[PDB]
Amino acid sequence: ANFYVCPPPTGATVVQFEQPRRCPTRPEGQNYTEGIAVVFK
Amino acid sequence: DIVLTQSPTSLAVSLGQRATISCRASESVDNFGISFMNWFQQKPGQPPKLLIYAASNLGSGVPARFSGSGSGTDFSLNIHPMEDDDTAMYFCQQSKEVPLTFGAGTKLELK
Amino acid sequence: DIVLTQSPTSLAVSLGQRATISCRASESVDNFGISFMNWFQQKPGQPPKLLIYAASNLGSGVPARFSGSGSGTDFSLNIHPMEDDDTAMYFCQQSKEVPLTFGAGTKLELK
Amino acid sequence: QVQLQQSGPELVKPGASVKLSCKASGYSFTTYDINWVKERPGQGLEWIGWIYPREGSTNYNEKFRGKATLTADTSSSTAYMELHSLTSEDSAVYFCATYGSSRYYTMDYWGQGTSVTVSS
Amino acid sequence: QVQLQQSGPELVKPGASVKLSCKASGYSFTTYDINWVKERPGQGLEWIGWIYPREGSTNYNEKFRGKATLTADTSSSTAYMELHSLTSEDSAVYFCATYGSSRYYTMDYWGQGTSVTVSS
Amino acid sequence: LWNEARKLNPNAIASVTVGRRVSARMLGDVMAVSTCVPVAADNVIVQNS
Amino acid sequence: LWNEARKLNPNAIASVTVGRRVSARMLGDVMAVSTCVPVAADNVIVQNSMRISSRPGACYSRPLVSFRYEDQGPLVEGQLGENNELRLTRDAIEPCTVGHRRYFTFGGGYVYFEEYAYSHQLSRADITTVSTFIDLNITMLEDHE
Repeated sequence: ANFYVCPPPTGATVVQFEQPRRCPTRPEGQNYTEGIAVVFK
Repeated sequence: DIVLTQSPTSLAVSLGQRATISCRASESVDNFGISFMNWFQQKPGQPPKLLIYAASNLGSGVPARFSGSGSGTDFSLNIHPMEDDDTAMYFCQQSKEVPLTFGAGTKLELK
Repeated sequence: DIVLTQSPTSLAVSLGQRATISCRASESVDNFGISFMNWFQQKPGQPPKLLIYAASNLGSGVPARFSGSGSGTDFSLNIHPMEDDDTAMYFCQQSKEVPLTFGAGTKLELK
Repeated sequence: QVQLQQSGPELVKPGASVKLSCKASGYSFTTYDINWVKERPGQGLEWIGWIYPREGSTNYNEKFRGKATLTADTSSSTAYMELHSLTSEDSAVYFCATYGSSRYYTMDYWGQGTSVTVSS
Repeated sequence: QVQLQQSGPELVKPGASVKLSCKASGYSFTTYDINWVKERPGQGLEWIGWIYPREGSTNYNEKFRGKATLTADTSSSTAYMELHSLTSEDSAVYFCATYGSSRYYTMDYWGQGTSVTVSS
Repeated sequence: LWNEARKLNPNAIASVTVGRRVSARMLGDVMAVSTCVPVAADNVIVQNS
Repeated sequence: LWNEARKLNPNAIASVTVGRRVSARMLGDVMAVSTCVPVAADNVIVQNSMRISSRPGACYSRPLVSFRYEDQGPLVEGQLGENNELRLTRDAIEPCTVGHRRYFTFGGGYVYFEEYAYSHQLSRADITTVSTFIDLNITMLEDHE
């Protein structure tokens, strides 16, 4: 509910879009060794 | 070359009414959708000043009484009202090709 | 119909300098913002060859010394430098409406 | 590589009828219009019509209603002329042309031409 | 604020050679073309050429091949004229002009002018 | 898509991305921004025609 | 939105979607792609002026570049594009404009131009950066014993 008056821009202020990010890949995934186990108490 | 002709070689006009001249380019002077036609007024003894560039845009530091029109080969200069400040010498010229030329010239004075 | 006129019916020109002819279409031949004007050169005894299509695009297999310009009804052919290979017969023609016609023709030779 | 063969010169009696041929080669004959252009040295070169090989449809220049007629043989990859009532002035060169190199449809491929003559 | 100084009037013998100067001020001299325009009251005002100060490249009006010559001194921020074989009719005013205010490149800044005369 | 939009209507994209109503225009491959002065709603009148 | 964009700038959308820099153009409702030949950064030279001295008021809207495919290949003229793309045809011409300031992507940074004349190269970080991305700071449930 507020108007705006936009003067034409000048080369004084310049902005750019951030380049694509390289954020993490999936973790390797914990390596499991299937086995036959008999736990003792 | 581009030759420029102005139908009034001289044109006496009274104050306050319409003032009109024409400019012929003998061929297209329009590029990029822009008519590279420019209008100059030269008070005698001092260098010419820009009035209208691109055949429609008012030159800076110029009253809105000046007004221009035209496209292709025909271009016109419209003034209203005309005042003593317009009793000068006027040139229409183009800036399309390298040997850019000038109009023959129009003279505006009082009747 | 669209009638085409070329201001030089013949034009003797020396080697190495500017060579210029003109083509008039008697009305608009521009569609889709494209001037459907085409320029042909016909060495005598062998079929004509395309030089410029759409009034500004160089025909394939043609040296850049050929250059074309124009829009609306006025169209021009510019050559620089002109060589013996240009001592030929030249036609400007349009492809706007169905009974597409050809120019009267321009002859370029040596002075 | 795109070539437009044509028949040789014709010596004819005036008022007869002839058949010029345009053997197209180097491209799919049905995919481009075949234009025919009249060439007499006295007058400027004159377009008489063109024919669409794929549909067989054709449009003629108006003045050539019955004087000229176009057919096309896709099997032979050849467009044909059917000239009729050959006046003395009809003796002229006739060029068969088509499209194919320039970006817009323009007559940029041509035959060697055919000089038809009528005399006695 | 953008000013184009020029040399004063020149009284010359016909057939000699002179050197007109255009001292540019108020902007970076190398960033805009310097146009030179011929002004004799009898004829319409005539463009003779322009010079690009940054590269030193220049294009002349065709008829002014050897009669006129342009140089530029970026250090002095000054473009120079080199007139040669000054005919009697060459006596005229010469304006040096540049761009800078109108949106498109147009001659909207001008010097006071220089009236060159040749006589005896 | 954001590159294409900023080519289309640079004002809106710049206003969204920077975080405030700003006038913008492309300078090739970068945007030039300039903050816009707010105006009170009651200080705006529409001509009827 | 992707359909509209591919209609707008098919090169960029095709390059993103296919997964490699490829030239593209629409063939109606499909795209025709063709892989672009990479060019070494050191084999690219920018002409200082975008002016066209042969004609008034006409300026190259995008800097001219001379380049060679190989370290010893013939010097080939061309014009810069977007995302470091080199166009083989110098055709992007626009009317010359006063106050002409432009930054063009060139290698890893920009090549600032003023009045259709080379000014200097800029590092990528020399220009303030605004993010169209939306941060989703998803950290991970740590191991607990």
